[PDB]
Amino acid sequence: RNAFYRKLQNFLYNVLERPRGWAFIYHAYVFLLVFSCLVLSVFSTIKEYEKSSEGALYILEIVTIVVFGVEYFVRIWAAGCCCRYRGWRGRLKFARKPFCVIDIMVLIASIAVLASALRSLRFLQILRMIRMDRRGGTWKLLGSVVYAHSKELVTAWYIGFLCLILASFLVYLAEKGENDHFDTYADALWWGLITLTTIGYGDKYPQTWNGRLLAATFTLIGVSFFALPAGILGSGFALKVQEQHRQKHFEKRRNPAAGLIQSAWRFYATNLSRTDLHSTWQYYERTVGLKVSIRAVCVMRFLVSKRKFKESLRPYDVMDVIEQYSAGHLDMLSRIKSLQSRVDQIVGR
Amino acid sequence: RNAFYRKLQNFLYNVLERPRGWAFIYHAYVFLLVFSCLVLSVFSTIKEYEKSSEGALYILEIVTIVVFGVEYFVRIWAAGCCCRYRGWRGRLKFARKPFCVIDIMVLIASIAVLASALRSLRFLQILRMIRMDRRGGTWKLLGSVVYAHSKELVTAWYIGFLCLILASFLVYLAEKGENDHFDTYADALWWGLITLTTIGYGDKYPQTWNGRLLAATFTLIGVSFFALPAGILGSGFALKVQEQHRQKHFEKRRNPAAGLIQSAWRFYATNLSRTDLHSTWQYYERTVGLKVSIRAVCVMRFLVSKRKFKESLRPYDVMDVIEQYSAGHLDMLSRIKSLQSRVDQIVGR
Amino acid sequence: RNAFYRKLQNFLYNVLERPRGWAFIYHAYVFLLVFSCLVLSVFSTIKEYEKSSEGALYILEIVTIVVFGVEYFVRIWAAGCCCRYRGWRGRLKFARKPFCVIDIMVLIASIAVLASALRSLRFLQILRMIRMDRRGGTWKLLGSVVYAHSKELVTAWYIGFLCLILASFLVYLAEKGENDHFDTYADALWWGLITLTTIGYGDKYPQTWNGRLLAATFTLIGVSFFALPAGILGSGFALKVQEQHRQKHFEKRRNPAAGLIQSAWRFYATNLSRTDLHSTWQYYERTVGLKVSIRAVCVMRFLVSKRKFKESLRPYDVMDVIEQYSAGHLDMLSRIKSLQSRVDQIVGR
Amino acid sequence: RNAFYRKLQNFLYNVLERPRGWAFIYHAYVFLLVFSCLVLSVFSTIKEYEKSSEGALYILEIVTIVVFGVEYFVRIWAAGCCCRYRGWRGRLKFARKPFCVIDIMVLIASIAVLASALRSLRFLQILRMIRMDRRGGTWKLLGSVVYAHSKELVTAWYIGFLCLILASFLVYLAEKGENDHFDTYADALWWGLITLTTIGYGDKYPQTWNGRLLAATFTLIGVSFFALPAGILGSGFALKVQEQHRQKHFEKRRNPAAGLIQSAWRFYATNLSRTDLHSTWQYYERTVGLKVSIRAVCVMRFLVSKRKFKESLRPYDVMDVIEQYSAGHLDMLSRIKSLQSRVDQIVGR
Amino acid sequence: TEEQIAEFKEAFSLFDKDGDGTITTKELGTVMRSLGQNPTEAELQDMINEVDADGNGTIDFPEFLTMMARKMKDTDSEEEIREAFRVFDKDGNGYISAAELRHVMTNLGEKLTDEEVDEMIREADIDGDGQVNYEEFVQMMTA
Amino acid sequence: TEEQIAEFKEAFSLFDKDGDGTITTKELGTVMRSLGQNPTEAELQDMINEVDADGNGTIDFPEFLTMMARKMKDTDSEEEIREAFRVFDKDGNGYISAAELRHVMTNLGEKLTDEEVDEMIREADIDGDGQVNYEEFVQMMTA
Amino acid sequence: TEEQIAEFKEAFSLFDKDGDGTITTKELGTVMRSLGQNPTEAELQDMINEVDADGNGTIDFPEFLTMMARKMKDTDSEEEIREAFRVFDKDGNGYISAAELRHVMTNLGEKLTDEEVDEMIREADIDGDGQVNYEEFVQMMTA
Amino acid sequence: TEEQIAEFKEAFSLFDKDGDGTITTKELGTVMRSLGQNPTEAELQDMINEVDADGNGTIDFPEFLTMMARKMKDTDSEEEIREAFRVFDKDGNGYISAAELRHVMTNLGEKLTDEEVDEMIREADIDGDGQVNYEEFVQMMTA
Ligand SMILES: O=C(Nc1ccc(Cl)nc1)c1ccc(F)cc1
Ligand SMILES: O=C(Nc1ccc(Cl)nc1)c1ccc(F)cc1
Ligand SMILES: O=C(Nc1ccc(Cl)nc1)c1ccc(F)cc1
Ligand SMILES: O=C(Nc1ccc(Cl)nc1)c1ccc(F)cc1
Repeated sequence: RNAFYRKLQNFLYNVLERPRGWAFIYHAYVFLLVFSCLVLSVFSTIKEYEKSSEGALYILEIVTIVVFGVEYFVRIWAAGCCCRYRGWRGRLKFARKPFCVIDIMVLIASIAVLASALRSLRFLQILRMIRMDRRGGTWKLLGSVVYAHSKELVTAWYIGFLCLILASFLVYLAEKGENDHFDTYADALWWGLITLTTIGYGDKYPQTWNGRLLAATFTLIGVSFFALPAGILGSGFALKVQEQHRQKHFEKRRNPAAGLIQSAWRFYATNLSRTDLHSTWQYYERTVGLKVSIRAVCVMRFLVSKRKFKESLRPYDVMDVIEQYSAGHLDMLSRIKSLQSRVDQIVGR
Repeated sequence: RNAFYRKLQNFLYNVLERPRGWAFIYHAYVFLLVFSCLVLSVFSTIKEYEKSSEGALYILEIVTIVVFGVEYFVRIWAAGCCCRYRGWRGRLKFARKPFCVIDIMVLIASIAVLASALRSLRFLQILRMIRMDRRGGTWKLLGSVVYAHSKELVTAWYIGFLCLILASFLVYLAEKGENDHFDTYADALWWGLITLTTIGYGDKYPQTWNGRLLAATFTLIGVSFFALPAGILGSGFALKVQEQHRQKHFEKRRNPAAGLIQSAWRFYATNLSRTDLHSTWQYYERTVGLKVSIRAVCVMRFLVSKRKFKESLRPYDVMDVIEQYSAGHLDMLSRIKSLQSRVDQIVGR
Repeated sequence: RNAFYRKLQNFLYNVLERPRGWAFIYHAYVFLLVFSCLVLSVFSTIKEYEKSSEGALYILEIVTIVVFGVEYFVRIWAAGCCCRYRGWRGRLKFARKPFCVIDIMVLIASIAVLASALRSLRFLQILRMIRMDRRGGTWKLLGSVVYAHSKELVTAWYIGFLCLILASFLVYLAEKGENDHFDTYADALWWGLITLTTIGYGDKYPQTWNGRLLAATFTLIGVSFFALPAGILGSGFALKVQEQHRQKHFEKRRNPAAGLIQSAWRFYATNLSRTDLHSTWQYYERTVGLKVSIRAVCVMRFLVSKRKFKESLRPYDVMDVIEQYSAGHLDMLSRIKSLQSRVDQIVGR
Repeated sequence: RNAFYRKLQNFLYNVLERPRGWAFIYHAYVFLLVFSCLVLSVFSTIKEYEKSSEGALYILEIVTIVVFGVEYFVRIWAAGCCCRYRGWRGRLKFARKPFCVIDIMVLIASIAVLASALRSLRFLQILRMIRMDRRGGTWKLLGSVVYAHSKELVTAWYIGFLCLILASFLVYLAEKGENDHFDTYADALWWGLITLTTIGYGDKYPQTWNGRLLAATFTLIGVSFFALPAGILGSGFALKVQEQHRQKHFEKRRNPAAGLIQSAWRFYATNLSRTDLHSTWQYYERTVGLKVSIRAVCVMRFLVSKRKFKESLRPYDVMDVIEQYSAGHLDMLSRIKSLQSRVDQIVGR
Repeated sequence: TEEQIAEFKEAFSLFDKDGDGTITTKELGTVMRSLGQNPTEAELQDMINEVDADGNGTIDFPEFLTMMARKMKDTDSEEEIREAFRVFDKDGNGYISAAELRHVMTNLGEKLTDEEVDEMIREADIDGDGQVNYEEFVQMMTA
Repeated sequence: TEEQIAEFKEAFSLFDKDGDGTITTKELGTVMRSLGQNPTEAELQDMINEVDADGNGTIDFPEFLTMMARKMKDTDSEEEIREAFRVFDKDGNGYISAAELRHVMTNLGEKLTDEEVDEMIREADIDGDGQVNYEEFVQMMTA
Repeated sequence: TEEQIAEFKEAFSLFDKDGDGTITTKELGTVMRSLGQNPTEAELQDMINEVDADGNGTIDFPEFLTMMARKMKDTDSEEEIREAFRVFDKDGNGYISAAELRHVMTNLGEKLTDEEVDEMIREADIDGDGQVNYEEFVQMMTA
Repeated sequence: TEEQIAEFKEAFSLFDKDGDGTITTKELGTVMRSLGQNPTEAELQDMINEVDADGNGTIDFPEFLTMMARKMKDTDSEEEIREAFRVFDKDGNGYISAAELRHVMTNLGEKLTDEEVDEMIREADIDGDGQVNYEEFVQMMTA
């Protein structure tokens, strides 16, 4: 009942939170609804389908905000499913989550439209679209790889950009007088830009034999340069996914995890909050201010277990490779030196 | 004769099945015929070459379905070349193969055309084209790499897609009034979409100084974003092919294969189906319910050989690397500890 | 004189042959001349610069064929700089080199023009352009990587190609009646093809709301698919260059090279062609049919040296890694087993 | 005061020199100013915004050159912050830095404009833009990767380029008469070039069934070929960044650095320039021409420390891998041979 | 059948050294040593895991009968067996010299004798050419 | 409190073998050996680094009191503790068999006894099914 | 020739210790030991594989005569020999100091003496400058 | 100068144990052993290579004088020295605690004593704060 009531609250909490495969599909369907509403608004923009528009979009939008507040209340009431939020105050601080905060704000504004407006409407639909990723891990992942590749990325853009300018300048001289297309330097700016970007509107382009001559050269340069950053970031992702799978291959931290938790429960038992617990109390008294001795001994040991666990939490593929590599070699060294010492101790006999 | 008859049936079976280099070329030529028929239908669409069309396409199509049923009967009659299908019932269950099933169905429909129709005809030619890959390993390979790269792929599309929307919105405001091109928001949707996709029809494009200004910025972003997934999947393929070649470098499973087969034949000899076989029977009686002793001993041993083989079937490059890596180091450890123990046993002498 | 005459012939031979940095630049300048002649012919195509054309192109072409035959005679006369070709017959067989053969043939045809023609002229300039790479190692390198990536390459093209067909079919139904652009199915074939290829002529394109709707979907698919093989082959090259540099890091074959040459010169000394040579003869007589004993012993030993060298010629990065990896581990095993055996021999004392 | 005066000079020197994160942002803002000035000149090109132009650009340009000379004087006066430049002569040789040289030259020319001109103005703004990267490490990085990939790069361009020519030739024959677009061979040159470059102006294109037929084939080839070098250089960058991070993982040179500096200070103490220093003098006299003995001993030792440090400065990932790999194996070999020798020495007892 | 179950029960008690209704690893060690072989604790434990389905660590008679009543055709070993033969089929054709099959089978790991491998050649090398048509044999057996 | 500080001072002198106002690694070695455990110099040094904030190499009473006055909720060990349990939660659900939790906890590294792990199951496996709702437990403790 | 075949037969019996028409690895071990060298079983087996074409494990007289009747020009060792010299030609020019060629040749693996390497310099370093024109020598010999 | 050359000649004979106009590695071993240090053959050989320019294997007086007449400013060790200090400058600022500089310098490899490293701090840590302005010092010395 009440106990099972709470357990359902917590389970459903992480249901609304990261689901494994099932509720992930559920939120997917949520996205389906919202995205469709977007597209319908898209057709709403045209007057030739207006009368066939308002009913679906209007009622569906209503439904959307309904399920919005639904999941919202589930979130908020399931905020005590963690440790911090509880009763009314802690979960209130949970509401202090700026994600939750602005979510509720936009929520009520969506309510406000219940009674230029359509333009804001479109913008609203955008914003709700941003709502898609809660944790926004996408952005973190991208910025990760980007800042990882900051230097070469910038050198790519900068260099080819210079190629843009020089190209446009020479072409400007070559065809400014001959062709109306290219009359101001800003003209060739626009043209060369879309040129090296492989877009090719075609509204303007050289017709001077001299222009086309120099162009093709600069084409073979610029197009490659601008396509650089695409392929760079692409292969970067592919690698980093491989290596992430590799560390998924190698964790090894079970040992520090065990000792961590062991010293932890040692503290919890030594923790005077529960002296009726005696298994670890009896253990400490039988493994020999005796109370603070057992407690403080566990505190110091469990603290070193904390650091040893955390440090052990990130053993990496070539990291572990070289550490045990040097280790095994140096180990063999100590082993063989012990072998020499042992035999030579026998030599004096 | 009949024996050689059957052996030819089985050989030709895997002939129709995966060929190494030779029949692969044969089925290639098959594909040549079918593809050509497609293209001829392509020219069939135009009336300016109709009279020069029907003869070749008509008769060739006939020939095609001929060889279709030919290879089909070879497949079906060579279905007993495996173990399951035999006589009439097992090979019947072979016909229960949905590939074979729908193949025969479309086969007879192709017969049906022997007596809007051309539209279905084209569709038929498509479907027969799908027939190209029997096992469809292509699709499995792709979906493999894709799901391997699910997260970063989705973040790519999602992010740049947002860039699309924001770009289109701002441009809509910038040039909706000034340029007829951009009149409805859906207009700029279409335009910005084909813009960031590097297609560049050019039928619409900005002419507001303000539009072009903001555009070029968004260009430098969007084009890169959309080209991302191409390069990502590309490098993914290149890597995975390298690593597949690497495991092609490292199998090592000959030992478990041998012991597997050894315990297997131990069972087969112990298998009372053939007691006239005595080499392994004499072996078991000479290597010492004695019958069930030899049999059950082989069953338990050969079963562990099954699992040891299967487990050994997938030793991987860095997998074997780190396992023997830790192994060799820990081994050295046991070796040196034995060295210390041995010398120190000598120390007390 | 004559000796230095021959040495210059041989040196200049490999001068014309693979040069390190210097003559490579020389042949580069050669390419500069030929390429320029091409471009001048390019301008020759137009009548508006004809009179300003014939002199340069005509005389320069003459000069070109001059240096052509020049390098050719240097090649042929320096054909004895190798071992096979010599005097007149062996170098004649050198002329049997089909590269040299067709080179001389086209050479004389170029002479033939000394007295539709211009069209063949252009074609000639193409062919001489093909002459650029003598060994054609480019083609071998490419085909290498391609066949290395045969499967995934083909699956890429095939799959996206199917996407092409399906896309074109649906669009054909969507806009065939509404838009003149798309009247025959072959029309949409052409359009969708250039569409997914990111070319975007723009002469035809959808205008049906329904068409554009379905298109954008198929766009997001097709464009990626067709860009696949580019990025694939690109990263393939980058990898293979890295690994080639890696094996450039690891050769190790100096030991088999030495022993190879050693047994070789052992044979050469034992080789009765030169019995006045006695250092290795005295060596064999002092290291003890005694003649055939020393000779045949060297033949057998030097032959095993041949195979051991050749086999040792290709030790690879992870190849050597795992071989010495297993080796060191198994070695340690033999070492520790010897350690146990040695101590336990002492145990019985 | 004066001491703190000098220390500020030196610190600010490397402030103007490579800053870590903070002044890097400062120079960024500098770039912001200069780039903006560029764009404003861009709008300056058009007469429709002229009157709204001169004030900002004029005064801002003035400000720019102001801060230019500001940072310049900071550079020059902080030139003694290194070792070489000092007083007036050494820092003068610092002015001999061609970067500084031409910087000052263009500096005064910018002053010259204080009193066709605008065209040179634009060019000036370009040049100042080149000023962005002082060390120009960008160019070195690029050329590095390029020359690393010289062969495959050239084979890519060359091959596809040939594809260009052959394609254009055949198309020329196919549509030269039928289509005005393609009248001269140079026409198809231009067209095919922009075709395989995925630009697709669309001003010209085939309309012969025969042309389009052959085209699509050549399309599927050429487009891939030209996109090659983009993806190649991209993945090249991604790799090289990974490996650079790897060597960032592995330096190990602390040991040679210490011994290097140790022998260095040994020399400095032995260096008779400071005999009042006695810690290392007392060390040398207590660790036993005795003066030149201690000095020359340190010179020889410290010199070997120089080379050992420098050689140790570049231990590489697979380099260290294989060296200690062979090392550990051969070490184990020496260790086990010593084990056999030791036990067998005991065997004769 | 009742005959098979009762006979497997008698053999089980033979293997069931401690008589706890299951076969413990130490029973397995001593029994294999009685047959001459020295099975490690890991090997006997793997044998239990192969036979033990409930996961008790000791092979009860139910697991033993389930293992015993299975046949090679009751093993689904066709792909597995042909995989092995293809590993030992270097050329991929579907044949390997029975000499080499003896050389590895009777001389790899838990190797067998010449007589057992000779009967293997007889039952495997269907045409008796030394080149065992290993997929035909694996089909005739594994089916 | 004054009681806690004075009692920690008495225990500190117990640990402060040399009485220099700090606990030296050799004090730690001998004290742990008195309790039966043999702490290496690296372990005792790590203990100092855990407790020692000033970085002297010997644990003064201030660092000891700062360590002692902290609670599991005063540890920020929630993400850490649930990370550990998830590593030992192979399926990721939020439960692992208390048997296996005993098998690794009481049998990994600085392992504990059956009685301590049994009380761990009692306080951890909230519903007492063997499957410890480890995040509920880590929340109830680490908070 | 008949002289060469009969003389190779006499030397073969010298090498053919057991006289089975082939040379066994143990013949090879004892013969090399008689010459002073200690050839391992792998080395003698490799010698057989070099000489043995039928693949019997023992070098019959046919294989010995086929090996013996071949010359360096009958070896196709030109690319191989120049590859080796280029490996030992660090600069790639086509010359290496005959001193270093002695230092590695006479001091690598199955090394030779100073006199043999000196005659190598005489026959190899055609101009006698120490820098052996190794491709000229490999052409004069391997051809 | 003539004084420096004659004094280097006297010290050279001191080092030139065999008196062949060059210093052999065995001279180096015995001389270093006389000073107390045990230089390996590789170390003395590296010393020769550092000093030996002609590449004879023994340090003649010319190479010794060329090495000796060079100064730290005559070493081009500025980038090298600041590279080292930056490796031992973890934060990159241009300062490291002279304590740690003692801890590694006097306690790494061919380590020095506390007095030598203290004078190093005095000459290096220009402001004498423990944080040696290592680039200022390397400039004042290496220049
Ligand atoms: O979900 C909503 N906003 C939002 C935005 C961004 C993120 Cl990241 N999360 C949530 C929302 C709910 C109800 C409503 F009426 C209006 C908006
Ligand atoms: O091959 C045929 N269909 C098919 C389709 C897909 C796949 Cl994967 N395999 C086979 C076929 C044969 C004869 C006929 F008359 C019509 C069609
Ligand atoms: O070089 C020539 N042909 C050629 C073609 C291809 C290759 Cl791969 N090598 C050589 C050539 C020389 C003289 C001349 F008059 C005409 C042609
Ligand atoms: O910075 C300037 N030129 C420059 C160019 C390139 C590089 Cl790499 N560095 C500097 C500059 C300063 C003052 C001025 F009035 C005009 C120009």
